[PDB]
Amino acid sequence: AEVTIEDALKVVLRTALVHDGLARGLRESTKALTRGEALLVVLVSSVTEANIIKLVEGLANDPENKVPLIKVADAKQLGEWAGLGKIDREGNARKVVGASVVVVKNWGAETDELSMIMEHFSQQ
Amino acid sequence: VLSYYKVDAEGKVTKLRRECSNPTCGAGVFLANHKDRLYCGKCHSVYKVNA
Repeated sequence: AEVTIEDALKVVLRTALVHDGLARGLRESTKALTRGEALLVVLVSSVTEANIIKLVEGLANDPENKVPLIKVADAKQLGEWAGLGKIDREGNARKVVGASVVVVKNWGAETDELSMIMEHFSQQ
Repeated sequence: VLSYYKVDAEGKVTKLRRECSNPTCGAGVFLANHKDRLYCGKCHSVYKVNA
C-alpha cells in the first residue's frame, strides 16, 4: 500500500477500545446517540430487516448538529476493530459474534489517523 | 432490547417511550409502561414519572 486503505477507522476503534470510548452495541450506542457524546457512528451493511440500519443512520443523520458517520463493511471484523479482545496466539483466534454498531465517545486522542478522519468526514 | 425509536423516512427519528427526567439519564434511557406507569429502570427503582 502507500499509507493505509480504510485502516484509519481501525485506529480510532482501537483508541476507543482501550480508553473506553466505545458505546459498543446498538442499544448502548443509541444511548450515546441520545446524548451529545457521539461524533463517530460506524455502522455495517449486511443486517436483517434493515430497520436497525434505519435506526443507526436515522440517529446518525437526524437534524441536530450531531451528524456522524463514515461507513464500514461486515459486523464481526468491525467488532474486531472495536472493543472485545481475547487475542490468544493472535491469528484472529476467537469465538466472537458480531458487534455491528459501535459508537466512539470523544475518542480521547488526536493526530494523523484521528485528525485525518475528522478532516475526512468534516471537509471533502 | 431498544430497537424502539420510530425513525421515519430518511432520516428523522421520533423517539418512542418518552425518556427519563434524570441527570443520570441524559435523554438516553426510556420509561417502561406497566400500569399507571412510566418507569425508570436505569436507576434500578427510583422514579415513577408517568403519563
